[PDB]
Amino acid sequence: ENLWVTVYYGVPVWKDAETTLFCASHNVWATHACVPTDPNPQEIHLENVTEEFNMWKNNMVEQMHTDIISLWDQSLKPCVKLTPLCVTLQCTNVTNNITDDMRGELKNCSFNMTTELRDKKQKVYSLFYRLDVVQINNKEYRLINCNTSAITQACPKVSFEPIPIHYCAPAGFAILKCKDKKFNGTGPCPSVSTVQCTHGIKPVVSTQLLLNGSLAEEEVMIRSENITNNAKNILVQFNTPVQINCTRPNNNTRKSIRIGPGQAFYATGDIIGDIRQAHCTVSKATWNETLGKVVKQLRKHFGNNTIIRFANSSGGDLEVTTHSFNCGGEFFYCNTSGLFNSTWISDSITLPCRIKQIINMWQRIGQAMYAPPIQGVIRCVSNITGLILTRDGGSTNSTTETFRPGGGDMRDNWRSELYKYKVVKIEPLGVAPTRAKRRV
Amino acid sequence: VQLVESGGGVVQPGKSVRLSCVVSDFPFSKYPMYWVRQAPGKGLEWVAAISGDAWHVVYSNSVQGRFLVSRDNVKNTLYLEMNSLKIEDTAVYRCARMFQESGPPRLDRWSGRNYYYYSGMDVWGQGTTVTVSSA
Amino acid sequence: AVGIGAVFLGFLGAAGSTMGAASMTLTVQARNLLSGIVTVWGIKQLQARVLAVERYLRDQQLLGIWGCSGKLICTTNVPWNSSWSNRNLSEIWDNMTWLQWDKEISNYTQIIYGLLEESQNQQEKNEQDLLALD
Amino acid sequence: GFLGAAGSTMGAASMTLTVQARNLLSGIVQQTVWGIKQLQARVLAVERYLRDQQLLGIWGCSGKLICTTNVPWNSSWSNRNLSEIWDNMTWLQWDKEISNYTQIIYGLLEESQNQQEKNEQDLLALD
Amino acid sequence: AVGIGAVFLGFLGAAGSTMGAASMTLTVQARNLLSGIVRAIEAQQHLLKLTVWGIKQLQARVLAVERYLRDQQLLGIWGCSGKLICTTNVPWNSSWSNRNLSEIWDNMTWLQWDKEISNYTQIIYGLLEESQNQQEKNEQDLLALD
Amino acid sequence: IVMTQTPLSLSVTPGQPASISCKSSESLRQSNGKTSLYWYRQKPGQSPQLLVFEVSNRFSGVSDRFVGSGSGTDFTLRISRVEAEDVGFYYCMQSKDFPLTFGGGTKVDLKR
Ligand SMILES: *[C@@H]1O[C@H](CO[C@@H]2O[C@@H](C)[C@@H](O)[C@@H](O)[C@@H]2O)[C@@H](O[C@@H]2O[C@H](CO)[C@@H](O[C@@H]3O[C@H](CO[C@H]4O[C@H](CO)[C@@H](O)[C@H](O)[C@@H]4O[C@@H]4O[C@H](CO)[C@@H](O)[C@H](O)[C@H]4NC(C)=O)[C@@H](O)[C@H](O[C@H]4O[C@H](CO)[C@@H](O[C@@H]5O[C@H](CO)[C@@H](O)[C@H](O)[C@H]5NC(C)=O)[C@H](O)[C@@H]4O[C@@H]4O[C@H](CO)[C@@H](O[C@@H]5O[C@H](CO)[C@H](O)[C@H](O)[C@H]5O)[C@H](O)[C@H]4NC(C)=O)[C@@H]3O)[C@H](O)[C@H]2NC(C)=O)[C@H](O)[C@H]1NC(C)=O
Ligand SMILES: *[C@@H]1O[C@H](CO[C@@H]2O[C@@H](C)[C@@H](O)[C@@H](O)[C@@H]2O)[C@@H](O[C@@H]2O[C@H](CO)[C@@H](O[C@@H]3O[C@H](CO[C@H]4O[C@H](CO[C@@H]5O[C@H](CO)[C@@H](O[C@@H]6O[C@H](CO)[C@H](O)[C@H](O)[C@H]6O)[C@H](O)[C@H]5NC(C)=O)[C@@H](O)[C@H](O)[C@@H]4O[C@@H]4O[C@H](CO)[C@@H](O[C@@H]5O[C@H](CO)[C@H](O)[C@H](O)[C@H]5O)[C@H](O)[C@H]4NC(C)=O)[C@@H](O)[C@H](O[C@H]4O[C@H](CO)[C@@H](O)[C@H](O)[C@@H]4O)[C@@H]3O)[C@H](O)[C@H]2NC(C)=O)[C@H](O)[C@H]1NC(C)=O
Ligand SMILES: *[C@@H]1O[C@H](CO)[C@@H](O[C@@H]2O[C@H](CO)[C@@H](O[C@@H]3O[C@H](CO[C@H]4O[C@H](CO)[C@@H](O)[C@H](O)[C@@H]4O)[C@@H](O)[C@H](O[C@H]4O[C@H](CO)[C@@H](O)[C@H](O)[C@@H]4O[C@H]4O[C@H](CO)[C@@H](O)[C@H](O)[C@@H]4O)[C@@H]3O)[C@H](O)[C@H]2NC(C)=O)[C@H](O)[C@H]1NC(C)=O
Ligand SMILES: *[C@@H]1O[C@H](CO)[C@@H](O[C@@H]2O[C@H](CO)[C@@H](O[C@@H]3O[C@H](CO)[C@@H](O)[C@H](O)[C@@H]3O)[C@H](O)[C@H]2NC(C)=O)[C@H](O)[C@H]1NC(C)=O
Ligand SMILES: *[C@@H]1O[C@H](CO)[C@@H](O[C@@H]2O[C@H](CO)[C@@H](O)[C@H](O)[C@H]2NC(C)=O)[C@H](O)[C@H]1NC(C)=O
Ligand SMILES: *[C@@H]1O[C@H](CO)[C@@H](O[C@@H]2O[C@H](CO)[C@@H](O)[C@H](O)[C@H]2NC(C)=O)[C@H](O)[C@H]1NC(C)=O
Ligand SMILES: *[C@@H]1O[C@H](CO)[C@@H](O[C@@H]2O[C@H](CO)[C@@H](O)[C@H](O)[C@H]2NC(C)=O)[C@H](O)[C@H]1NC(C)=O
Ligand SMILES: *[C@@H]1O[C@H](CO)[C@@H](O[C@@H]2O[C@H](CO)[C@@H](O)[C@H](O)[C@H]2NC(C)=O)[C@H](O)[C@H]1NC(C)=O
Ligand SMILES: *[C@@H]1O[C@H](CO)[C@@H](O[C@@H]2O[C@H](CO)[C@@H](O)[C@H](O)[C@H]2NC(C)=O)[C@H](O)[C@H]1NC(C)=O
Ligand SMILES: *[C@@H]1O[C@H](CO)[C@@H](O)[C@H](O)[C@H]1NC(C)=O
Ligand SMILES: *[C@@H]1O[C@H](CO)[C@@H](O)[C@H](O)[C@H]1NC(C)=O
Ligand SMILES: *[C@@H]1O[C@H](CO)[C@@H](O)[C@H](O)[C@H]1NC(C)=O
Ligand SMILES: *[C@@H]1O[C@H](CO)[C@@H](O)[C@H](O)[C@H]1NC(C)=O
Ligand SMILES: *[C@@H]1O[C@H](CO)[C@@H](O)[C@H](O)[C@H]1NC(C)=O
Ligand SMILES: *[C@@H]1O[C@H](CO)[C@@H](O)[C@H](O)[C@H]1NC(C)=O
Ligand SMILES: *[C@@H]1O[C@H](CO)[C@@H](O)[C@H](O)[C@H]1NC(C)=O
Ligand SMILES: *[C@@H]1O[C@H](CO)[C@@H](O)[C@H](O)[C@H]1NC(C)=O
Ligand SMILES: *[C@@H]1O[C@H](CO)[C@@H](O)[C@H](O)[C@H]1NC(C)=O
Ligand SMILES: *[C@@H]1O[C@H](CO)[C@@H](O)[C@H](O)[C@H]1NC(C)=O
Repeated sequence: ENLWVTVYYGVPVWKDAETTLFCASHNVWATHACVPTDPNPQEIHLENVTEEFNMWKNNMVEQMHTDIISLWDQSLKPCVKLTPLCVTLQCTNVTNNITDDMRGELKNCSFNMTTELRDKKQKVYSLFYRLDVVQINNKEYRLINCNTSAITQACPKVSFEPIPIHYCAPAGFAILKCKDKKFNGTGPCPSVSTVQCTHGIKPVVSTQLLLNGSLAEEEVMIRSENITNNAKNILVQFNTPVQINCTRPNNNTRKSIRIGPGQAFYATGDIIGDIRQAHCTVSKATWNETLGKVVKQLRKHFGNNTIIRFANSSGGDLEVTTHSFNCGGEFFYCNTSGLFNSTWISDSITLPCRIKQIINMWQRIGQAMYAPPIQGVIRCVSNITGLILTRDGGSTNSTTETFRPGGGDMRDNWRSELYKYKVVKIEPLGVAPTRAKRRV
Repeated sequence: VQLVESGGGVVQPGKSVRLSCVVSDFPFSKYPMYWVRQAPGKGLEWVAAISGDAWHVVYSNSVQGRFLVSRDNVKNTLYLEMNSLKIEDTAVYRCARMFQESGPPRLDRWSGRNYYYYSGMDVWGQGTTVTVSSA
Repeated sequence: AVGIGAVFLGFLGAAGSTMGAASMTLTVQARNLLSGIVTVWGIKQLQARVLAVERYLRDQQLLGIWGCSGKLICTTNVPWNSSWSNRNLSEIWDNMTWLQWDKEISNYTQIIYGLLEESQNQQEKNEQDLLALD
Repeated sequence: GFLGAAGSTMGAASMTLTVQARNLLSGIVQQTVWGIKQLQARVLAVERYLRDQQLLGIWGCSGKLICTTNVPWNSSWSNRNLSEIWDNMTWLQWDKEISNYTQIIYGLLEESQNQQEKNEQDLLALD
Repeated sequence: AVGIGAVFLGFLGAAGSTMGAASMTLTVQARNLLSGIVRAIEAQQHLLKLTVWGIKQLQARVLAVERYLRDQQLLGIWGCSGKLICTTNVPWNSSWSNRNLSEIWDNMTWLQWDKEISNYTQIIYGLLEESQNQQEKNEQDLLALD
Repeated sequence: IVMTQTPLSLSVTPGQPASISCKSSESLRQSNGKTSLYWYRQKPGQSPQLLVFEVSNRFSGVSDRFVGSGSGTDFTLRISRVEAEDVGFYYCMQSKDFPLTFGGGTKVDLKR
């Protein structure tokens, strides 16, 4: 058994680690200049590979979250601080040629404010939403954030239209990808291929549905962490997308008022004609067929003859109640109690929406942004790919399953696209015995 | 420059022919060639295209399973074959040339995979037409 | 407006093959260790490039201290100790991939490194200067 | 000299490249806003030198500066006769005559390096 | 419940020893030019992007890499790359000392020898570079007659 | 990948500028750094002749009335000094991906 050892080099050995990403390819989503490249990263398919994956463990989601918060902070630096706004507001109601359902929203208020001269004042009046002003004690009301953190403005030269982003890996490392189209979030995958960069990812923000997202390969699938638990959000991924119109029928104006040395402010002008109500409109029967396919997959894991039902929202905060989205560079909050009203045993739909101006953040009370009122008429068409579901408990003899909306944090939204990828550290070195021997 | 499109005729369905296309006045080993198609009273249609060094070939969405094209660099002569014909395949068949001079292939050092590069055309010849008929 | 003309092996294509056969594609990995370039973003670019430099220099130093530097695979004079595995020479080379062998021996690494360093120093260099004089 | 063999024929500047080689065996020897640039400059220098040393070290040519190998030269890349090259052409002209086939030449050298030199060496080691 | 056991040479294990015997721990001594912390540093490697402090860590790492490159490159200029030791062809100048070898190799240590010979430095570097140049390529060009 | 002509056809008169569009269905920014839109015209009973390549770059040996325009969203054309020799069919052509596609048809004539 005269045996000696070889020392090989460049053997294909995997490990696991956490590392730093790598971007690829006036707006402040990406850059004007991220990395120029040969933008066709060729997929490389393997042989005889079975690899364990995992979900709800992704470092990449956390890196994406930190990077997007960092870029969003990078945006709001050079703009204008809005400190002289916390004043008293003498107000009056809006009357002229108004639809009676829109009574209460708009308010005509006026106040005093300084100009670029530090020695005089002026008289400034504009138009505000109901959901942004709060009563102090005619209608002497104060601004909704003046009890708390200060208020800023966004610079008007920057749009909010998202652009796809390709992540890539640094050298010495690699990314893998599951070719099995029937992969629930955890467990092994039997068909693995590698890429040097990923597909395009649109960082799109919404609460309850999913917009402009990816499809599924085959059918409707259902993703959650612990389905035996009732304290887990459930991911929905459709097979066929559904169109949606959402638009602002009103027709907008905007003034521009100097407030300080090198500082100006954007106030709202007047509106031609009527005062209407923004809303959304979808199909009807495709919704019914979609929920039929959903409950077909739902009976595969719960009691099939257990009653499958939908509830409304269970209340709580205004944020997770409505449906946030960003059509036209503006933020719409939609009263969506209509779509979740059905029971199940074993063409146009109207949904009114509301708009805010002072916009919190992901989950921070340290900032406040005031978007300028966009002049004109805004229309938006988008797709719908996914949904977010919750579930109660109390297993009282397996009856009456009722579901509700959800969708708190955006990390679930960024696992919705990133449910496949995994990062691998490469070990080139390695040894093995042999029958040879070094010679003098 | 000299470029002819020979080969008119008329046939019933179920035949097999051979087509020719004579070139001159360019260094033939460098260029790619196409095959376009013009229906009577209609617009244009792309069919097939051979590589520069005569090793790569693509077809249209229709005849994948019918045709065959080959290049003779020695005689500077194109040979096309169209088999198992249909009467509704009657159109104008032309033998035209890409404008831009392509070059050598590229070999990436990432899983090899030699790549080629194409672009559109500049020169069309006169043309020819074979009407696949019945009687 | 492209075509595909594949000739050579894939990057890590041979990973699902057997060790004695997949030993012949070792070039491609070291061919593809230090490329990919072929505000905050440039910061993490330089971060990544520095990390790649550090790992490559670490492994070349580990090559250089041994007497198996510069070239590819080589030999030594350390006889095998059977306290680590006890196969009969066919089950490894014909019946085992690389991830399997890596999970088999991932506790004995540092001892093998140290003993190769020991035999590389001892009786090789002082012995050389013994041979460099009558 | 530092790049002294510029306006010469390849066959003409074929003997005194060793003095060039010793003179090109230097660069780090004989030693805020701007410091960021200095850091990036050092990074670029390190990356280029390591690129060159890697590409030397993969082949069998990583000792001396000229060497031989086991690849027959294919006539598809060029077609010029030998004296025509060595007595009637500079380096830049040869560069523009070869700068499309370079990667294939690299890959052929790599495969010639791996095959029939190490596993063949491994079979030669067994007595 | 942690118990310790068998031993090895170790880091700096022969700095107070006889040079002829201490000449054999060069491996473990020379391993740690690029390490010494061979441990979850990667998280602070990641998130220190918006400060001067990770910039200074970057300074430190790049400087250490350059020092290793300076040493290995200067050895690479001589024809002794990829080795631990090498003999050469410069005859020793006996002006520099006339001690017998039996005192240096038996009753002298390294820092003593450092404090002894610390002025003859660049002369030795130049002579080694000369013999690695003169007839190491010139007569090697004359040895290239095949 | 599909592509449409915009508008269909038009009868024109001399002493007038011209502009003919061709709406894309994608954006074809090549990795070489441009977009693959070519124009070429034919005449009845005759062969086509190349109009303009490189989006905005007149072909060799062509009068100065012919240039190109547009980016990956949609494209146009630019012809001044309408002359009776400038009649026939004008086609826009994709040369990015297989299979290729073509412009439909632009009937161009005088006015009676
Ligand atoms: C290598 O590779 C490369 C590439 O690759 C690269 O790199 C690598 C690395 C990788 O990466 C890849 O990827 C890349 O890509 C190559 O390159 C190549 O080259 C070539 C050359 O050979 C070329 O080709 C050319 O092309 C042209 C066009 O294009 C150009 O232009 C444009 C504008 O200007 C631009 O854009 C472009 O770019 C180009 O440019 C250029 O580019 C380049 C590149 O980079 C650079 O470098 C430069 O610099 C530039 N320049 C400038 C100035 O800009 C075309 O056009 C051409 O064609 C033409 O020409 C030819 C020559 O001359 C001709 O032929 C002729 O013909 C005649 C007849 O008779 C005869 O006589 C003679 O003999 C001949 N010759 C010969 C030689 O053959 C042809 O034909 C043409 O001509 C023309 O034709 C026409 C027809 O039509 C005509 O027209 C006419 O006219 C008349 C009067 O006028 C009437 O009007 C009629 O109607 C019409 O039609 C005309 O006339 C003519 N002309 C005259 C003058 O006459 C050429 O071909 C290409 O391009 C390239 N590529 C690319 C991609 O680009 C290379 O090669 C390789 N290799 C090495 C070694 O290096
Ligand atoms: C030096 O150098 C040179 C050069 O190189 C080059 O360059 C460089 C720069 C680079 O780039 C590289 O890469 C290159 O290569 C060299 O040369 C070379 O060599 C080699 C060898 O040596 C070669 O290889 C070869 O290959 C071949 C190919 O083949 C193809 O084809 C075939 C068929 O054939 C055909 O047939 C037909 C019937 O007859 C015909 O037709 C006809 O024709 C006539 C005349 O022409 C007349 O016209 C009549 O009329 C008609 O009908 C034709 O023509 C022909 N063609 C030809 C071309 O020939 C087949 O079978 C095969 O398979 C192939 O195929 C192909 O494939 C490809 C690939 O796959 C394909 O592609 C495709 O595509 C699609 C679309 O996209 C997709 O992509 C897919 O995926 C793909 O796949 C195509 O399509 C096809 N085509 C056809 C047509 O088919 C082969 O074959 C061969 O093999 C052979 O032999 C063997 C022996 O063992 C046997 O086994 C087999 O079986 C066979 O037989 C070989 O492999 C190459 O090629 C060359 N190149 C060139 C360019 O050419 C040299 O070598 C150097 N030197 C040294 C010393 O080395
Ligand atoms: C899911 O994904 C879909 C697909 O992208 C996405 O839909 C797209 O949404 C965007 C956002 O609204 C739409 O883009 C806008 O389109 C309007 C309409 O103009 C187009 O159509 C007219 C038709 O007559 C054409 O004439 C015109 O040229 C356009 O092609 C534009 O008006 C918008 O442009 C304004 O915003 C830009 C960004 O700031 C400005 O750069 C631009 O100049 C315009 O702003 C100007 O407004 C004032 C008027 O000129 C001026 O005074 C200002 O100073 C300022 O300059 C914008 O391009 C796009 O059409 C949608 N696409 C489809 C297919 O529906 C969804 O939005 C997405 N989902 C979510 C939630 O985002
Ligand atoms: C818009 O949001 C409301 C908020 O819950 C949805 O519920 C509707 O709320 C109104 C109150 O403005 C209800 O009208 C009356 O409410 C009182 C107290 O809530 C009660 O006595 C009765 O419910 C009475 O009808 C209305 O009924 C209620 N409707 C439902 C279905 O809950 C409303 O549905 C949302 N609309 C849309 C289109 O999303
Ligand atoms: C804006 O400035 C005016 C100017 O002083 C202030 O309103 C005055 O209030 C005092 C005290 O009640 C009265 O005596 C004056 O007659 C008011 N003048 C006017 C023009 O209203 C106050 O600081 C601000 N008023 C409002 C409505 O914002
Ligand atoms: C700052 O003031 C606002 C009111 O302007 C406070 O909002 C209160 O919100 C609760 C709901 O949680 C209501 O029940 C109260 O009626 C609101 N207050 C008033 C005066 O209407 C807000 O909580 C205050 N925050 C802090 C930190 O003081
Ligand atoms: C309502 O919308 C129309 C068009 O969408 C606006 O009409 C513009 O009006 C200005 C001045 O009144 C003109 O200079 C433009 O040429 C008009 N554009 C068009 C397309 O007709 C109108 O101003 C809008 N009204 C409000 C209050 O926003
Ligand atoms: C979701 O729907 C339910 C039921 O339609 C709404 O519940 C209302 O709750 C209040 C207070 O508990 C009752 O006074 C109302 O009578 C209920 N409505 C009805 C029609 O009975 C709930 O408000 C809806 N939530 C949202 C956000 O739309
Ligand atoms: C050893 O080094 C000494 C000092 O560098 C050399 O002494 C010099 O010798 C030359 C002639 O050999 C004289 O011209 C110099 O004046 C001497 N230097 C001094 C400071 O006086 C000595 O030659 C060297 N020995 C060998 C063998 O190289
Ligand atoms: C997907 O869900 C099923 C049912 O809950 C369960 O097996 C597991 O969570 C996932 N599947 C696999 C194979 O791991
Ligand atoms: C999570 O899953 C386990 C195993 O199915 C189950 O016992 C437990 O009740 C679940 N729910 C939790 C921990 O809330
Ligand atoms: C949305 O509105 C536009 C304009 O009326 C229309 O073309 C489109 O079909 C609408 N979509 C739906 C789903 O109603
Ligand atoms: C429910 O019923 C369907 C058919 O009625 C059957 O295929 C399925 O196995 C049943 N599932 C359960 C959980 O009872
Ligand atoms: C909600 O459902 C109830 C019964 O299921 C029905 O009476 C009511 O009209 C529904 N409301 C909407 C908005 O669909
Ligand atoms: C290895 O040797 C043992 C005894 O020496 C024998 O029993 C066994 O079958 C052998 N296995 C192989 C794979 O040769
Ligand atoms: C060799 O070169 C001469 C000129 O130096 C040329 O005439 C001859 O054709 C060449 N022959 C070959 C075989 O390349
Ligand atoms: C000095 O070190 C040597 C070996 O390192 C040892 O033998 C000797 O005892 C030490 N000296 C003293 C005084 O301990
Ligand atoms: C070296 O040893 C010889 C032999 O005994 C002696 O003559 C000489 O003086 C010694 N020199 C020194 C420096 O010890
Ligand atoms: C060193 O040790 C040797 C032998 O013990 C002795 O002869 C010599 O004098 C010592 N050196 C000194 C400086 O004492």
